[PDB]
Amino acid sequence: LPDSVDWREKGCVTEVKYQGSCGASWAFSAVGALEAQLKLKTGKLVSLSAQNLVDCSTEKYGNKGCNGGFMTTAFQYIIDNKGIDSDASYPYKAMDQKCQYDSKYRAATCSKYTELPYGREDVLKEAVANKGPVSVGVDARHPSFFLYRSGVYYEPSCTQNVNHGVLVVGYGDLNGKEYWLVKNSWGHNFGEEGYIRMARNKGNHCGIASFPSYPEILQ
Ligand SMILES: Cn1c(=O)n(C2CCN(CCCn3nc(-c4ccc(C(F)(F)F)cc4)c4c3CCN(C(=O)c3cnc[nH]3)C4)CC2)c2ccccc21
Repeated sequence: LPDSVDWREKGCVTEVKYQGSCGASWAFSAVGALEAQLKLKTGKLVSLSAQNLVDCSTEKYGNKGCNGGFMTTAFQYIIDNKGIDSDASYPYKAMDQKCQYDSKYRAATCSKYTELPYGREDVLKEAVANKGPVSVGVDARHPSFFLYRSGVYYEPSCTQNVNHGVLVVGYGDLNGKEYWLVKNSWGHNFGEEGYIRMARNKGNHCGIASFPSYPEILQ
């Protein structure tokens, strides 16, 4: 297994997004993970629609749009819906709306998804190295998280009760500190150009490896 990866370097990560007041971090984590698989499969990097997930992957998938939801069930919707629209065709509005999915603008598809075992940072590392970026949840309910600007994030009072969806797009070590490279959905002004490096191999720090999952686009 490699010592560092960074999927941005293989043009598999889209630009950082800005969720704003709507609690759709889950949807941004989901589309992030699938964007990468679409690139690998097709060579084309296209931002997929979070608003589509918010509007259409709803109570039938255990989701509540701007009030929260899960990546796993988002991935199921895309399997069930037999498609997801492009961001360009179904733009993010940071509010709940009627479902406006149109298969004419389908930009990707999803065949299956996998969940990783809880708390297994060795397994998460393997998946990130061998499969692509991985959707995870983190415990982001801490002032130090919102105020993070750079370096390797470590919060002594972090828990493994995750509440905020993000994308693991790499890992590495910086000056002795092992980290995971995490794309967030708070725009470019957050952290390191929209990214946060987070403590790795520090006992499932902030629950980063509590609920990982990733999609696959077959055939
Ligand atoms: C109607 N209907 C549902 O309801 N389902 C459920 C939706 C998700 N469930 C829970 C998954 C586990 N699970 N997933 C998160 C989770 C994942 C990601 C995020 C975020 F998006 F923010 F990233 C937030 C929470 C948390 C947990 C358990 C407790 N949690 C912890 O963090 C924790 C565990 N040990 C210490 N702490 C939160 C299982 C089924 C349905 C599934 C199919 C069809 C219809 C369905």
